[PDB]
Amino acid sequence: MASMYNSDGWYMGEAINMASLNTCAADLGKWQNFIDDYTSNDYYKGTPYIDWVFASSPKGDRWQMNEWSVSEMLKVGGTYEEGGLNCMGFVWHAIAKGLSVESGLDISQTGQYVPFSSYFNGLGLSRKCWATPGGSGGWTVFVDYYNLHYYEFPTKEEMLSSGVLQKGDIIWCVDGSVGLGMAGLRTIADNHHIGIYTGNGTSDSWWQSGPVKADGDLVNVGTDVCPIYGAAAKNTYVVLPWAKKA
Repeated sequence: MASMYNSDGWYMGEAINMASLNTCAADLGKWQNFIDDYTSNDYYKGTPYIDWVFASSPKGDRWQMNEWSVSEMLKVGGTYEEGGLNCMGFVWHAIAKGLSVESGLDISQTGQYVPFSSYFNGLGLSRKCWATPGGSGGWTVFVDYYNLHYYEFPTKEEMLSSGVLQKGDIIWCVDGSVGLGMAGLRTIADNHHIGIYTGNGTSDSWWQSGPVKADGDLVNVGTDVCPIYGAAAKNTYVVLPWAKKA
């Protein structure tokens, strides 16, 4: 069976709850309902995928188009009409927005409880993402800080046959040009890719901004539900479960 690393630690929902100082419940069912609703409406779908790591402005919240960030957004294909997203920026926004819907708090507050990049805060925009009290940030820092439960899979087939995945889990595709599994994710790389699982436990389905057609294809890109395709040609997988499974 699949061995869970950091087995005595915390699930993603629990970690977010802690980061929020118990202001956000991060309930699995509500997150799943949010995913169903916001994959179907016109808030995210259709937002251009753009090659700026800090892009986090979906069609429904085109916020970076109305601050100094607009210049960087425009260079890489962001638009005033539909905004623009990159992969981590999308997952950050989706989680933050879900927490805002659940709690009634403004997304500007809930985004502070969700990891993104350790350099997003230093960029100097109006919104901030999670950081440690010491000022570090990003996904592997979050995993280590909260001792997050995680799984590693060398193949997509192993992941999808493991019985571990639930809708709402976070999946990282780890660029096989820099490493395998979690160790690979700790290494700076061109093409690690993140998304939110939307399948039934065995189906190949996730919600992401990035490749929608094939592993390694960065021409055919968008913000949508699609199979789990990496930005890299070769991938292994890290799963950060949202909550304990049924």
